[PDB]
This record gives sequence, structure tokens and C-alpha cells, in this order.
Amino acid sequence: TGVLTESNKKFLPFQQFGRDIADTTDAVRDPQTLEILDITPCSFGGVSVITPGTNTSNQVAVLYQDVNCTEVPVAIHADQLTPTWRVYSTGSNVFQTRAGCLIGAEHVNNSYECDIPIGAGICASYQTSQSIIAYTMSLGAENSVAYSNNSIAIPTNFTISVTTEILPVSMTKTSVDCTMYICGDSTE
Amino acid sequence: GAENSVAYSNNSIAIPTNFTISVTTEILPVSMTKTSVDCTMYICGDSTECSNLLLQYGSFCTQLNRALTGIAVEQDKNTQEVFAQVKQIYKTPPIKDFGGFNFSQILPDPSKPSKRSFIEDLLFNKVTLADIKQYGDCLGDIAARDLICAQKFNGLTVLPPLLTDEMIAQYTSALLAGTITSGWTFGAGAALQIPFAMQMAYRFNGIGVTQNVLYENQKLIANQFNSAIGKIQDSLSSTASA
Amino acid sequence: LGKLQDVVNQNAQALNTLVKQLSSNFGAISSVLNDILSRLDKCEAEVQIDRLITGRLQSLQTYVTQQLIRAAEIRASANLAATKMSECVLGQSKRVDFCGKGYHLMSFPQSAPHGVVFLHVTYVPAQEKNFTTAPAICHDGKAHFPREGVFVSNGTHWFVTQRNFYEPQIITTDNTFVSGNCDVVIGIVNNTVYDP
Amino acid sequence: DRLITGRLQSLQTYVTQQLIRAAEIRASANLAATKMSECVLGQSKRVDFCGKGYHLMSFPQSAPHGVVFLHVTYVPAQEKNFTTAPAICHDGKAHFPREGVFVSNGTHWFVTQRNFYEPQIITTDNTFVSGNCDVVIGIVNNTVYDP
Amino acid sequence: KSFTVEKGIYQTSNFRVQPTESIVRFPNITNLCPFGEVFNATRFASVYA
Ligand SMILES: *[C@@H]1O[C@H](CO)[C@@H](O[C@@H]2O[C@H](CO)[C@@H](O)[C@H](O)[C@H]2NC(C)=O)[C@H](O)[C@H]1NC(C)=O
Ligand SMILES: *[C@@H]1O[C@H](CO)[C@@H](O[C@@H]2O[C@H](CO)[C@@H](O)[C@H](O)[C@H]2NC(C)=O)[C@H](O)[C@H]1NC(C)=O
Ligand SMILES: *[C@@H]1O[C@H](CO)[C@@H](O[C@@H]2O[C@H](CO)[C@@H](O)[C@H](O)[C@H]2NC(C)=O)[C@H](O)[C@H]1NC(C)=O
Ligand SMILES: *[C@@H]1O[C@H](CO)[C@@H](O[C@@H]2O[C@H](CO)[C@@H](O)[C@H](O)[C@H]2NC(C)=O)[C@H](O)[C@H]1NC(C)=O
Ligand SMILES: CCCCC/C=C\C/C=C/CCCCCCCC(=O)O
Ligand SMILES: *[C@@H]1O[C@H](CO)[C@@H](O)[C@H](O)[C@H]1NC(C)=O
Ligand SMILES: *[C@@H]1O[C@H](CO)[C@@H](O)[C@H](O)[C@H]1NC(C)=O
Ligand SMILES: *[C@@H]1O[C@H](CO)[C@@H](O)[C@H](O)[C@H]1NC(C)=O
Ligand SMILES: *[C@@H]1O[C@H](CO)[C@@H](O)[C@H](O)[C@H]1NC(C)=O
Ligand SMILES: *[C@@H]1O[C@H](CO)[C@@H](O)[C@H](O)[C@H]1NC(C)=O
Ligand SMILES: *[C@@H]1O[C@H](CO)[C@@H](O)[C@H](O)[C@H]1NC(C)=O
Ligand SMILES: *[C@@H]1O[C@H](CO)[C@@H](O)[C@H](O)[C@H]1NC(C)=O
Ligand SMILES: *[C@@H]1O[C@H](CO)[C@@H](O)[C@H](O)[C@H]1NC(C)=O
Ligand SMILES: *[C@@H]1O[C@H](CO)[C@@H](O)[C@H](O)[C@H]1NC(C)=O
Ligand SMILES: *[C@@H]1O[C@H](CO)[C@@H](O)[C@H](O)[C@H]1NC(C)=O
Repeated sequence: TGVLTESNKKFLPFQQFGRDIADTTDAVRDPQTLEILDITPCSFGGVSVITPGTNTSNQVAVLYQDVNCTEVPVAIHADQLTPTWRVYSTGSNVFQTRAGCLIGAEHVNNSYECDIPIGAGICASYQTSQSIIAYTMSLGAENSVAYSNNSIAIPTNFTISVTTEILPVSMTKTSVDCTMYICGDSTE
Repeated sequence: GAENSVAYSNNSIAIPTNFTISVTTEILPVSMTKTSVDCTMYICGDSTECSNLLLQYGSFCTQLNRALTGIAVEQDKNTQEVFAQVKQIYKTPPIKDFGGFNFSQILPDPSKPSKRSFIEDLLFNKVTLADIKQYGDCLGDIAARDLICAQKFNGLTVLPPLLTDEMIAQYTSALLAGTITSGWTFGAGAALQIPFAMQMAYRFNGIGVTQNVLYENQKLIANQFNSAIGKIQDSLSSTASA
Repeated sequence: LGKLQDVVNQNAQALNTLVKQLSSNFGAISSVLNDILSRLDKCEAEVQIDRLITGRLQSLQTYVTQQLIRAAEIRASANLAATKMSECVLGQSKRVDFCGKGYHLMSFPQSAPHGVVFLHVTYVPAQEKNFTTAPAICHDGKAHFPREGVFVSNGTHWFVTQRNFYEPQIITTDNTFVSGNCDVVIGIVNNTVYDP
Repeated sequence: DRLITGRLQSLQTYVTQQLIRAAEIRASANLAATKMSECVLGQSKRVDFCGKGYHLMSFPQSAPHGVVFLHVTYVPAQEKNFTTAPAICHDGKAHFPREGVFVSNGTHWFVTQRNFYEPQIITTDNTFVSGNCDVVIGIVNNTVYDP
Repeated sequence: KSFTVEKGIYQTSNFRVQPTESIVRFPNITNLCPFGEVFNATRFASVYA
């Protein structure tokens, strides 16, 4: 099972199949019409699902990795997919990124702190109607510092801050009985 | 190494009369390529029978995916904790008056779409960074038989890093600007301005030598510093073993 | 306390996954010893039970390996905690940002479930003010450099001030030290030094 | 099922090796963060922590999946022999330098800072007195100038 | 393997597409195979030859 396409391969007369590094057959000679056809998997990894956690909402966004938004349906084979998967395949919220195509979240020109990191400097969040937004992250406040060859800044006061930081030290000691785990209480 | 007997006596001391301002380049890995694996696409490529047989190993596959997700989040954490030490994005002053010190090669070039410095440009050009690929080329020209296409067709995807290299360059530029315009003060709270000559005087007093020797030799020191930078500019430009 | 809770959750999840992994047949006719030993005699049950044994032993090996990884991580964390206790609770650390933002003063340990907590108390200068500075002062040809602190002018006079706090005092020959004539220094400015 | 077991074990092997390498990279990243905090954001007194010689500054530069530090350091270069002495017996009392060492060019004596040759004439403010000058080993005679 | 997912981004496996049709592509040969010559043979050979 897979996807058949046409290609170019020089098959000697005693060869019919072709195999790749993984040993799975990749090129086959069609017996009826003498030509070479390439078999590809009819799916691909690279689908990431973005969501605010349940107990908040059921809306989601989908990131199709390393695909242009023009060619998302053919890559995902949306024709054979369910109706509920097709709404997340194309629409008005389609946004192109360096990581891939993001669907289900409106692109926002503003910048915030990262809530749900996505990739390539893009982070997503759940705004307040309620919907998922995707924005370029903010690295911090822009703050130009005055500088001159005869200007120094001196403190006149201070604050005694107290910062709390935590470090793990140990973890739960554990023991395993092979006999009780593998062969529970059977003697054989 | 070289055999070098050192003279020793109860009433003989050796004192320096000069100095050299060396610049040493050292490299540290910070993150690695985040990766994700689809059990179904790798083990049971697209056959339904094999996936039905694999359903009883969902615990194993959930464990694997959890481990790889932890690795990816760890890489993002590493990059953030290394570069985002300060959340105030300082920008260098437009004028370059640092007591003769030339920081041209370690500051952003405004004449490039990316905001990298010259040394950064050399560094990024000295590493291939081959895992970068657009899906559709694998669906198209596959007679070339690229390895990345095989990895993707077997479910082994490479996720992109959270922080774009431009963002990391921005963080580095902010750190450089704070360093040369405020010294160590921007790390301990707010950034407090100071002329660079007085800053390097503070550093000289730190290493255990009076600050006067700086002002009596400031120009010389600056030249040395610039010369050292020049060495780096060629040391990273010829060889690739660094 | 997400770190400690994450540690506890990781251990509990690993154990629960190990229990859940006993449902895998590993190629045998069933994942239950009793079913195999009742349907088949040892004649044919030996091979099935051996497959189960191999699979479950491999599951244990996987769990132990992951536990070793996490133990190494926790050991690194514990070594860092010991270094912090030695260098910040038992002393005053000059390492910047090793123990909290700002200049470290003290640290107070507090126990926590499977972990430790440090209360890094730090000095943070707060209210800054602009000033006009100068590396040196030419008194009568000789150049005066401060011993500790910097030369600062409020517009009219000059004072020596300590570096991290504004406590100016009038220029004096004991606050400063002389070094050679006052022509080589860049940025030097004229003023008189008071001599008791 | 045999194929499934084998390929799952292959995945487990790959994930385990990736965890090992992730731990290695995490150690490297923690070292890089410590260097940035202690050498870029400050001046490190730790010897050879940031480059050979006495550390002055450090400049970070991004690199693909890594960071680069330009440790600028002070390295004393041109050394010269000298005849030293722990203390100077002026008139019975022993003079010890405040900072620096006592150095003679053959005729006179000066106090000189430790990492650079900037001699200045012996003076009561450069030195401090402590007891009589009989217990010290290596002490030598000379006069201290008093303004 | 849970009914609740917390806030975040998750890599998800491939269950979305399923097959719907089957294709057969064999050589077009019409000559029925000589079953009657190997099975309905008047005389078989000795086992040694
Ligand atoms: C200390 O070392 C520096 C360089 O190593 C010397 O600077 C050079 O000195 C010579 C002659 O004085 C000049 O021709 C060069 O142009 C100088 N180089 C630079 C970059 O300026 C310096 O002379 C030495 N000083 C002492 C006291 O030894
Ligand atoms: C700092 O060093 C550079 C190289 O010695 C000086 O010259 C510049 O080099 C860059 C090449 O990266 C050129 O793009 C510039 O055009 C060069 N500058 C000039 C005026 O031609 C540079 O001038 C030095 N910085 C200062 C302030 O002098
Ligand atoms: C600071 O003091 C020096 C001398 O101690 C001044 O130098 C004089 O400058 C004038 C010209 O401007 C010369 O005619 C004198 O010969 C210099 N004096 C000596 C002893 O050489 C210097 O001008 C003073 N700086 C300011 C801003 O007044
Ligand atoms: C340095 O000074 C001390 C005294 O300040 C000298 O000690 C004298 O040594 C001679 C014998 O060599 C004695 O006769 C004197 O009684 C000592 N003087 C006192 C006050 O006790 C010492 O000799 C001097 N060192 C050198 C090399 O001349
Ligand atoms: C002329 C011989 C062609 C050989 C073709 C080879 C393999 C494909 C056919 C295989 C089975 C051979 C016939 C046996 C029928 C057994 C049915 C039965 O009675 O139970
Ligand atoms: C039959 O086989 C021949 C070549 O083997 C091919 O050209 C032809 O298209 C096939 N179909 C028909 C109907 O002949
Ligand atoms: C697909 O994306 C790549 C890079 O984003 C681009 O080079 C290419 O032109 C795009 N193709 C189409 C049809 O948009
Ligand atoms: C963001 O900016 C671009 C041009 O700067 C503009 O075309 C676009 O409309 C803006 N986004 C929104 C939602 O308006
Ligand atoms: C110091 O001077 C600069 C420029 O005049 C100014 O931007 C800055 O705000 C001043 N510092 C304070 C604390 O106001
Ligand atoms: C500067 O300090 C002196 C001494 O305190 C004072 O007399 C003078 O008024 C001050 N001038 C300004 C502009 O602050
Ligand atoms: C400081 O900079 C200004 C202009 O930026 C210049 O006029 C002045 O001469 C400089 N002073 C010193 C000591 O460099
Ligand atoms: C100092 O003295 C020793 C022995 O006389 C000699 O070996 C050494 O070279 C001298 N130091 C220098 C810099 O010449
Ligand atoms: C030692 O220093 C003094 C003072 O500079 C000088 O007079 C004398 O000539 C020097 N003697 C030697 C041997 O260097
Ligand atoms: C130093 O050593 C020499 C011989 O090595 C000896 O003659 C001299 O007395 C010693 N001086 C001191 C203060 O130990
Ligand atoms: C084989 O021989 C029997 C008896 O003559 C006949 O009934 C049958 O049709 C023959 N079958 C074939 C395939 O020749």
C-alpha cells in the first residue's frame, strides 16, 4: 500500500524490483506497460498539534512541517481524509512559517512572551472571541543605554533582594525482584 | 613538551616588565538537533495488519516518544539558559568611541539581512549543518536518493529549534553591547554606563595590577587588542579544525 | 517546585509503565503465564514462556537503563547543590550569578522533598544617577589616580566615590596616588588636590 | 511480530544513545551558561577557567548549535631577574610591603607591584612595621624614606 | 493514551489516512498452463532419472 508515481530508472532486462537502503521496495517495473514506477508512503511525519490544555477549550492548531501552504492537501491527501480533518487543511487562518504551515491560528503582528513554543521563533497562545494566536516571540524590552567617554552612572541606593531557587538532590530509591516480576509465582 | 629548567634561589625573583593582550577562542556545544520518531511509520510503514499487531506495544512507543520529547524540550532549555541570561535587549551606541578599541568584527553588520557580526559569519560558514529540506522535493526528484528523504519516509523527522539563529544573534549582540557599555553592572541588576577606558582600568585593578599602567599604555593596549582580533579573523578563516 | 514534582512524577510514571508493559505478548500466544501453562504442557509451553521471559527481562533492562540516565542527571544536580551549599551558605561567592542576581551576601538552605532550596540574599543597586567622570586629575603636573573608586563631578567640584555607592569625599592625597607627569593620560582634567 | 520486536528494540537503542548524548550536551550547556555568567557578565578569578593568563573580558559569538567565547587575557611577557628580600630592617624594626615586593637592581631597593615592574622608592606608607628585625629570615639592611 | 491533554504542542502519529481501494497489475497472459502434460502424462520417469 502506498502512492505510485512515475520516475526515471535504468533497469537491466533481468531486473524488475528496486530496493533502497532500508531494504523496502521503492521502484517497480509495471509488467503490462513497460515503465518504472516509484512507491512512496502515502503519509508523512511532521504533523504537530498545538493546543491549550483541556479544562480550557477544545480548539487546536496544526503545524504541517516543511510543506508549503499551497501544497498541503496533496501532501496530506486531504481528499481521502475525514471531513473533520479537512477543515484544518485549508482556510483563512493558514500561516506560513520557516518551520512549516500553521492552520487554525490567526497570525498576530504583536509580540509577547512565549506561552506554547512552536519553532523558528514562533510561539502560540490562547487569547481572549476566544481563539488560538501565533506570534513571533519577544526577546525582551528594547533598552538603549547612554554611553559617553566622560559619563558614568553611580548608584545612590540599593535593594536587598531574596531569590528562591530549587535543586533536586535525590530521587526515590527502587528495587526490583526479577522472579516476582517476570515469573510471578509459577515454579516452571 | 620542552625541557625547561627554571632558575630558583632564596633571594631571586623574576618581575615582568611588559605584557601581551592575548585573545583565545574556545567553542562549546549548547544544543543538538531535536528529533521525533513515529513508531507506526518506522516499524509498520503503512500496512494496517502490522499496525494492529503493534497496538499492544503502545506502552513502549509512548515511552519512546516521551523520552524524545524530553530531549527536545531540554535542548530548548539549554539554548535559553545559555543565551537569554539578560532580558534587556541593549543596542550598541551609534558612535564608536571606546578609547581606541576596535569592536568592528564582533558587532552586528547593518549591511546584511541577518544581524550577525563578521566573526559570526565566519563561524556559520565554517560548519555545514547538514541534517533544511522542503517536502515535495522528496515526493518529486527522488532519483537522487537523498538520505533525508529516506528518514522522512521512515518517520524520523527533525524538529526546528525554538530560537532562530537571528534571535540568538540578537541576544549575543545585546550581551556584547551591555558588556562594552556597562561592564559587569548590567549582570548585577540595571546597566550602569561607564567609559570603556575606565572599565578596562577596573579589570586591570581586578587582575592585580594598578590602573595607571593602563592609561600610560592605553593606545598600545588597544593596538594589541585589535591585532589579537585580527589573528582570530584569520585563524577561523583558513582552517576548519577549530 | 516544578523540578521536584517532575522528578517524583518521572519515577512514578516509569514504575507504572513497567507494570503496564506486562500485558505484551512478545510473540507468545498470550501475555499471561497461567493461560500458557493451562492450554499447553511444558512440551510446547517452554518456548512460549521463554519468549515471555526474554521480553520481560528486556523491559526490565530498559527501565534500569533509563533509571541510570536519570540517576546521572540527579547526581549532577546534587553535586551542584553541594557546591552551592559549600560556596554560598558556608561562604560568600564572588562568582557572578552563581547564587542569585546581584552581589551575593548570604544564603539560607531549606529542605524540600527530595531536594533543597536556597534563599540567595543579594545586594542590587537601585537608584542610579548620571555623573561626569575623568580617569585622573592633573594637580600641578603630576597625575592623580584614585586608590579605590572613581572621580566624579556634580558640575562644579570633584570627589572620589566608591564604585557601587554614592558616598563622595573631597579629593585628598591619601585617597589618590601619583604616577608620572599628566600629559600621557587621555581624558585627564584639571583640579586641585587638598593636602592636610 | 518478530519484525516488530526487532525494530522496536532498534528504536529503544537509538533513544537510549540519544539520551546519553543529550546528557553530554546538557553538561556542555551548563558549562557554557556558567562561563557566560562568570566571564562575559563578570571578571573571573578562577585560573584557566576562561583562557590562559589573567582574564579581563569575554565576548560571546553565536555558532551553529553552539557558542564561542573570545577570552581576552593579560599575559606578562618580558621578565627580568631581580634580587629580592622579604623585609627591610630600618633601625631595628622590620618593614614589610603593603602590596608588592622589595626589589634591588644592584644598588638601591624599591617596592614594586607584583605583576608589573613599576618600582618606587621605599617609604613608610608603602610598608608597614611589625616588631624587631631579628626573627625574619632573609631580611636585609636599608633605610626607609619618611616624608 | 489519555482523555486530558495539558497545554502544549505534541508530535502525533499517523492514523488519519486509511486505504479505500485496491489495484491489481499482472501480466496479460491468456495461455492456460500445461496442467494436463505433467499430471495427465501417459508415463512418468523413474525416480533415479
Ligand atoms: C612591550 O611589547 C610591545 C609589543 O609586544 C612593544 O610594542 C612595540 O615596540 C616597538 C618599539 O618600541 C615598536 O616598533 C612597535 O611598533 C610596538 N608594537 C605595537 C603594537 O605598538 C613595546 O615596545 C614593549 N614595551 C616594553 C617596555 O618592553
Ligand atoms: C577596525 O578594523 C577594520 C579592519 O582593520 C578597519 O577597517 C575596516 O575593515 C572592514 C572589513 O571588514 C571594512 O568594511 C571597512 O571599510 C574598513 N574601514 C575603512 C575606513 O575602510 C576599521 O576601520 C577599524 N575600525 C575603525 C573605527 O577604524
Ligand atoms: C591644566 O594644567 C596644565 C598645566 O598644568 C595646563 O597646560 C597649559 O596650557 C596652556 C595653553 O592652553 C599653555 O600655555 C601652558 O604652557 C600649559 N602649562 C604648562 C605648565 O605647561 C592646561 O591648560 C590646564 N588645562 C585647562 C583646561 O585649563
Ligand atoms: C643591619 O643592622 C643591624 C643593626 O640594626 C646590624 O647588627 C649589628 O651587627 C654587628 C656585628 O656584625 C653588631 O656588632 C651590632 O651590635 C649589631 N647592631 C645592633 C643594634 O645590634 C647588622 O650588622 C646590619 N647588617 C649588615 C649586613 O650590615
Ligand atoms: C503446470 C504446473 C504449473 C505450476 C504452477 C506452480 C505454482 C502455482 C500452482 C500451485 C498449485 C499446483 C496445483 C496443486 C492443486 C492442489 C489442489 C488440491 O487438489 O488440493
Ligand atoms: C497487454 O500487454 C502488452 C505488452 O505486454 C501491453 O502493451 C498492453 O497494453 C497490455 N494490454 C492489452 C489490452 O493488450
Ligand atoms: C515552496 O517553498 C519554498 C521555500 O519556502 C520555495 O522555494 C518554493 O518556491 C515554494 N514553491 C511554491 C509552488 O510555492
Ligand atoms: C502585519 O504587518 C504587515 C505589513 O507590515 C501587514 O501587511 C499585515 O496586514 C499586518 N497584520 C495584520 C493582522 O494586520
Ligand atoms: C542619564 O543620561 C541619559 C542621557 O541624558 C538619560 O537617557 C538617562 O535617563 C539618564 N539616567 C537616569 C537615571 O535618568
Ligand atoms: C556640587 O557639590 C558642592 C559641594 O557639596 C556644592 O557646593 C555645589 O552646590 C554642588 N553643585 C551642583 C550643580 O550640584
Ligand atoms: C569624547 O567624545 C566627544 C564626542 O563624542 C568628543 O568631542 C570628545 O573630544 C571626546 N573626549 C575624549 C577624552 O575622548
Ligand atoms: C635569570 O637568571 C637565570 C640564571 O642566571 C637565567 O637562566 C635566566 O635566563 C635569567 N632570566 C632571563 C629573562 O634572562
Ligand atoms: C639602580 O637604580 C638607581 C636609581 O634609578 C640608579 O641610580 C642606579 O644606576 C641603578 N644601578 C644598576 C646597577 O642598575
Ligand atoms: C641562600 O642559598 C645560598 C646557597 O644556596 C646560601 O649561601 C645563603 O645563605 C642562603 N640565604 C638565605 C637567606 O637562606
Ligand atoms: C485428466 O485425465 C482425466 C481422465 O482422462 C480427465 O477426466 C481430465 O479431464 C483430465 N484433466 C486435465 C487437466 O487434463
